[PDB]
Amino acid sequence: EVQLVESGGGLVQPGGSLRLSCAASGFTFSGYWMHWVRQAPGKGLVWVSRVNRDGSDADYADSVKGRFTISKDNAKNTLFLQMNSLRTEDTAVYYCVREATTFGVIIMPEWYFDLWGRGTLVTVSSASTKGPSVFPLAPSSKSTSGGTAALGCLVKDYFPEPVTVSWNSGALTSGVHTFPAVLQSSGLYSLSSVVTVPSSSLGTQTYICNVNHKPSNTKVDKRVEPK
Amino acid sequence: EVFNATRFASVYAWNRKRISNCVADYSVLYNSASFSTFKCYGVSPTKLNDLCFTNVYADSFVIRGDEVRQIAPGQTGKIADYNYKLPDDFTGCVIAWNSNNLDSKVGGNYNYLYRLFRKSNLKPFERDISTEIYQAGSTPCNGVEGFNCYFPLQSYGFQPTNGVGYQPYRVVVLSFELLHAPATVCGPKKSTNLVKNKCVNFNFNGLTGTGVLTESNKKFLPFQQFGRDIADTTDAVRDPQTLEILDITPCSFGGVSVITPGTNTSNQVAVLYQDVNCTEVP
Amino acid sequence: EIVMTQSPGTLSLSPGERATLSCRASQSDSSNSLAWYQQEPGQAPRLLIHDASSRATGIPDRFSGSGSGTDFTLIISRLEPEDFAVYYCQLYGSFGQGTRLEIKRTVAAPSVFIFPPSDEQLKSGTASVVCLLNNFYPREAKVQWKVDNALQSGNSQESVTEQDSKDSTYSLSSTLTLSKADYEKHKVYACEVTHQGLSSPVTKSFNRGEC
Amino acid sequence: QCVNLTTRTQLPPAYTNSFTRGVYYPDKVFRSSVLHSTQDLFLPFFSNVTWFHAIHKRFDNPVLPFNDGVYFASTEKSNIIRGWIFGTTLDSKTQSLLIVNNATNVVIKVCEFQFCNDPFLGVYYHKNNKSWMESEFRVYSSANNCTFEYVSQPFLMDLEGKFKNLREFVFKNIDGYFKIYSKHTPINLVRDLPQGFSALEPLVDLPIGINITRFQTLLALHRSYLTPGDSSSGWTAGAAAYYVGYLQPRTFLLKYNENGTITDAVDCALDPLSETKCTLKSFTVEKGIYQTSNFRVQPTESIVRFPNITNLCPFG
Ligand SMILES: *[C@@H]1O[C@H](CO[C@@H]2O[C@@H](C)[C@@H](O)[C@@H](O)[C@@H]2O)[C@@H](O[C@@H]2O[C@H](CO)[C@@H](O[C@@H]3O[C@H](CO)[C@@H](O)[C@H](O)[C@@H]3O)[C@H](O)[C@H]2NC(C)=O)[C@H](O)[C@H]1NC(C)=O
Ligand SMILES: *[C@@H]1O[C@H](CO)[C@@H](O[C@@H]2O[C@H](CO)[C@@H](O)[C@H](O)[C@H]2NC(C)=O)[C@H](O)[C@H]1NC(C)=O
Ligand SMILES: *[C@@H]1O[C@H](CO)[C@@H](O)[C@H](O)[C@H]1NC(C)=O
Ligand SMILES: *[C@@H]1O[C@H](CO)[C@@H](O)[C@H](O)[C@H]1NC(C)=O
Ligand SMILES: *[C@@H]1O[C@H](CO)[C@@H](O)[C@H](O)[C@H]1NC(C)=O
Ligand SMILES: *[C@@H]1O[C@H](CO)[C@@H](O)[C@H](O)[C@H]1NC(C)=O
Ligand SMILES: *[C@@H]1O[C@H](CO)[C@@H](O)[C@H](O)[C@H]1NC(C)=O
Ligand SMILES: *[C@@H]1O[C@H](CO)[C@@H](O)[C@H](O)[C@H]1NC(C)=O
Ligand SMILES: *[C@@H]1O[C@H](CO)[C@@H](O)[C@H](O)[C@H]1NC(C)=O
Ligand SMILES: *[C@@H]1O[C@H](CO)[C@@H](O)[C@H](O)[C@H]1NC(C)=O
Repeated sequence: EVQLVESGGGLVQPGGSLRLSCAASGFTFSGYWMHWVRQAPGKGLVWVSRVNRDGSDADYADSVKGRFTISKDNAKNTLFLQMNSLRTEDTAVYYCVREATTFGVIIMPEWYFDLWGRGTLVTVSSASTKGPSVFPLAPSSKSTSGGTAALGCLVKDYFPEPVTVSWNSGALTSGVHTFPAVLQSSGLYSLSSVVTVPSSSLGTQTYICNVNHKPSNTKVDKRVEPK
Repeated sequence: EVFNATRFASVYAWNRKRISNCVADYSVLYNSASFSTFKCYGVSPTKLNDLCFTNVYADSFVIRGDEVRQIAPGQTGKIADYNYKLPDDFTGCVIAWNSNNLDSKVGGNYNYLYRLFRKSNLKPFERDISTEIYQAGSTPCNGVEGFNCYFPLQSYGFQPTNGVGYQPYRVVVLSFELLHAPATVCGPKKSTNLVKNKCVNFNFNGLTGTGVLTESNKKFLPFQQFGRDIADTTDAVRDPQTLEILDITPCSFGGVSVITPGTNTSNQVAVLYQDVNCTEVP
Repeated sequence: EIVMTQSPGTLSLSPGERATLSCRASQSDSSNSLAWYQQEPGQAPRLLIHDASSRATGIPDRFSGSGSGTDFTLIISRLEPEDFAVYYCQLYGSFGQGTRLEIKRTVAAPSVFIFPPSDEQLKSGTASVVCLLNNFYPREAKVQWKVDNALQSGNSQESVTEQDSKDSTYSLSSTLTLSKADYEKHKVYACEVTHQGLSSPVTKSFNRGEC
Repeated sequence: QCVNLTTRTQLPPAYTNSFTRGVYYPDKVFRSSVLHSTQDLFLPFFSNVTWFHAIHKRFDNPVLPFNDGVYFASTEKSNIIRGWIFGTTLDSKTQSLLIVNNATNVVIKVCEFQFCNDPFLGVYYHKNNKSWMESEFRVYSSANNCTFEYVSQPFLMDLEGKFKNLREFVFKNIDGYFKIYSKHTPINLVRDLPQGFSALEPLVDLPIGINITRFQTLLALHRSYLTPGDSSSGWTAGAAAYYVGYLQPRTFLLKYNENGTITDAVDCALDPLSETKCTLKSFTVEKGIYQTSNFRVQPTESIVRFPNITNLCPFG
């Protein structure tokens, strides 16, 4: 079918440079005007730039003027966005979107996007990759209420891109609460993933938490003690 | 190739492209509804698809909405007197359409420029480019910056969101030459389905006539278009779309004779159709 | 240049009752050029309505709205459990902040648990105390820390979670981080939670050093 | 690059009788078993045709005046004759027609070329690969203000270096149209044009539209390994022969067979028998006396006799 594949992105120190690419397949890429947009984590979509059919005229936004360049070759069939002197407020996920061309007597772009490609996350920060630190969060007496309870784990100092979590090799969910990570001082992402399981069940089956860390491949498993 | 393009030259340095040796279909352009201004001088828009011409001059530029009427014969103004001038008897058409969402830059667009001051009047179809700084007062200019020395060039500053009179419009002017010369550009000619074995008019590449067209056994050389008889009479034509030889036979005709005895003997009469098969009589 | 302000900021509605979403444009010269979008938090925005009047392919007949002038209003005929998303408006050169639609439910009493730092945390050099509000609705409250019987702010971080689909409830987790040298001076650490659906604000005190 | 090189021998040009050659279809009208008389610009039968040589050394390609209509013939096998250039000044001031049949392309451009005074081509035959490739393109220095462009689909050519094929061309520029009539025929004799009759079919009608008053023929060089001198006096090539005739307003009788091809022709103002055949509209005339034309003594001088008065009229 018709899809747009984003390439590039990832960690980069502020003030650096980066290249983003959008490969296209299934449609005549030369004849359609192209657009680039972005979405900050938890925020609305922010437009970035345009490009013509040949790829010479652009109207880079006020937030992205002077340091963003967009290029569109017709033969190689891909779209480029090069960024220089990146600043911290530009941490976002970039999408590349087409512009509806009527193909008539005049191409006449309609200033509308019809297809959204699968974008990539770009992060700018002064920190460096480090292993997350874990410790179980098991309620003790006078802290657990009723037969049912909640059992989980807090991860700290996890700088890189968000990590996924599982329990017992993902054999049960019991209503998993995702708890998306939050940014704190000195560039740290932290999340507390907790599954509601009654406290009167530990002792017959082992409870194992798995922090499936993909970026640096530091897979860690932790054992929770009922205290 | 020239008007789908995304680049339009500045008005004072407008782009002129010659058009020749092809067929031009203006009716399809006129029927399409995506342009907001169309007017012609010396010809009506409905008839261009039936005329032949020797050369077409295509002028392309971008001007603001409140200035579109400047491109007209017998007009005065900044554009008509400093940038682009056409004669009073200009024969052609001026077309203009909305390109606000394609030729604007934030904070005013300076990629497009026009001439504000010039020392003399502009002749029709006269293009000038200069950079000597204009002089307007008692201070040296034309190479030196002083008091009230201003460049004889100014920018529209096409902002992305302006009024309809300031938005950039793409204006294309087609200039026509009725000079006595072999025509190169003409409206497309149309053909209909061929019909044979009937008395029907025909217009074969300008050879007009009436008759019956039949499949023939003659063998033209591969450059001849139609044949003739001994007495210089058209008798065969090569079809321009099938390269097929068609014999032309004049439609059956003849005299009508009324054979009758005396009116006093009887009123019964007989009719003789000379050289006519009885099947074609009714 | 154009600003698209969407009103209301957050609309709460029952799974069946309808509503409308209004948008105000700073400069109303769009001439009915507008687009609407519905984006779930975990996947890309989907197109809903073009030219603010017509609907695209695959959009149900329920999505149908019309607007003119600066006030562009989009109407939704009925409701289904899919509106847990953010609605975005689109002009050619601007976007809206987004409006979230939430399924209504009866007020729920939050349950807050305080977890102190562990020994593995104790030797690292930074102490974190975490407060977890669980099974709480609706999404409006304030959490306060009492260190040495004295309130403070500007030092803790609060995190919120998207509402669940099985029972329509969320959770909030807040962590206070400090150095061990400051942590050892104080002995009592309390969490106060305030909620308009609670008869009285809920206080929970913790003693340092466990037992 | 413009190169002016002349190392050829000096000798007066030769002449030949054109014979029954140079008859072209005056129109695209098909006629079968019909004798038709036409009045157009034809080459007279047994005319005085000019003979030019390109033997190895002769490279005679003079700047001949282009009268109304030009007949052209070429007998060769090395294909050194390539194309023709037409114009009035042969300079950048005036538009000029240019036709070149080079190694792989047949190009026709009418442009205001800045022609070198000695235009030609050149082919290098490298022994590394035993191939002939045109390394020299020296006809004009600039190509500006081009008006009419026409390129045929490219056709590769052997370009051998050395008289078995005859290429006959008729160039007639009237009413703003330049008409080319061509006929390719196998020729066995290698020294002179055959006596056999041939009909030249129309080839291409280019609406060029200029005064054409001096045409020149473009040739090519085949320097492979026999020239040790510089590229201003040393060259080598094969043998070529081309003839040039002029067209005149003539009345002709054309015979069409049942297939529609012209098999015979008669020049009316050639001899009394031919004029009689034209009058009778037949190729064979019976015994007898036939009145054909009127003999009139033409005036030799002009005399004017006015009164010897010289005083000017009082128009002042
Ligand atoms: C209009 O008048 C002019 C000028 O005539 C002269 O000035 C008048 C004011 C009176 O004083 C006249 O008597 C006087 O001639 C006439 O033009 C003149 O045309 C004549 C005839 O072609 C010229 O004479 C010739 O000119 C040159 C030398 O210049 C030589 O060919 C001859 O040697 C001969 O002199 C004469 O020069 C010319 N006058 C001037 C001043 O150039 C004109 O003819 C008259 N209009 C008509 C319709 O007759
Ligand atoms: C067509 O162009 C030719 C080439 O110059 C013109 O022929 C010359 O005309 C001048 C006029 O002063 C004569 O002196 C020359 O003798 C002419 N040359 C020849 C070879 O006869 C010709 O006049 C032009 N015709 C038109 C109508 O412009
Ligand atoms: C175009 O011309 C060719 C040659 O006459 C003819 O075969 C063909 O049908 C024409 N195309 C049409 C009539 O659509
Ligand atoms: C017709 O017939 C009658 C009777 O035969 C004859 O007398 C009369 O003259 C005829 N009429 C004419 C006009 O000849
Ligand atoms: C009349 O037409 C028929 C059918 O084509 C033909 O056979 C016949 O010879 C024709 N008659 C004459 C008298 O020509
Ligand atoms: C052809 O011209 C040459 C010029 O030398 C002359 O000798 C010959 O007699 C001419 N033939 C004619 C005029 O028939
Ligand atoms: C064939 O066309 C090319 C490309 O336009 C042109 O440069 C060339 O002159 C032509 N061929 C030859 C053999 O000169
Ligand atoms: C071709 O046009 C230019 C300007 O477009 C003109 O000045 C010139 O005279 C023309 N070229 C030549 C070679 O005369
Ligand atoms: C006429 O053409 C035919 C083929 O149609 C051929 O057999 C015949 O020989 C030709 N006639 C003449 C006189 O050349
Ligand atoms: C001039 O005319 C007179 C009167 O007729 C005449 O006698 C005289 O011979 C003529 N002079 C000349 C030179 O013709």
